Amino acid sequence: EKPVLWYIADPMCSWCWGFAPVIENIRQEYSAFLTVKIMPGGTNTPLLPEKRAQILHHWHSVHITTGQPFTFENALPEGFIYDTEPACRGVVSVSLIEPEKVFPFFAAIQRAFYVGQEDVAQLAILKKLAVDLGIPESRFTPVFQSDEAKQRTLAGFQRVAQWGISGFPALVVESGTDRYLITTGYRPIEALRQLLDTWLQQHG
Repeated sequence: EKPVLWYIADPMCSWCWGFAPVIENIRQEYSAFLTVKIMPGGTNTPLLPEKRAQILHHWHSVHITTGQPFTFENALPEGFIYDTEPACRGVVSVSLIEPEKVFPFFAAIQRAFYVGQEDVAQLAILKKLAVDLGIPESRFTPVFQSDEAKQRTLAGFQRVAQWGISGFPALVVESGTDRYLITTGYRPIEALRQLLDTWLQQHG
């Protein structure tokens, strides 16, 4: 039984998009030794101007630090509601349908949002992304709408809170009864190689 490396992230977190190439490399390099899984971790009021400016500063920081693309022209128009729950639930849904497609689906949402400017809070948008990855709408939509996907998603958020996670993206190794915090924020691949390497050396 391999230890599990939990990627604790939200598709509408900009530093998570900055970190997408890093977690891709980690998955590519460590998947013989760690099972890498996503634990996604809600609103209905318009985004306020001050808050929008903070978010856009984060996007600029991510872009210049990591090179990950953003479409800044007409970004986050007024009236936009920053509801992160449905996209998290879409990811949970794909985990129940085809676990191998979880990381590609998460990335597809991030690109559709940051570059495509698509409202990834909407089912119409999410089901299209699942179709692009070979998941039929007839499998995705019932799962997305189910109480099960809703409750699993919320249970994920609650577990993230219970684990005391204060920054995102975060990485946690869970081995048997034990959990180990690896990182709680974006860091370069070199730093995370060190951290993972030491964890595996000390644990095993």
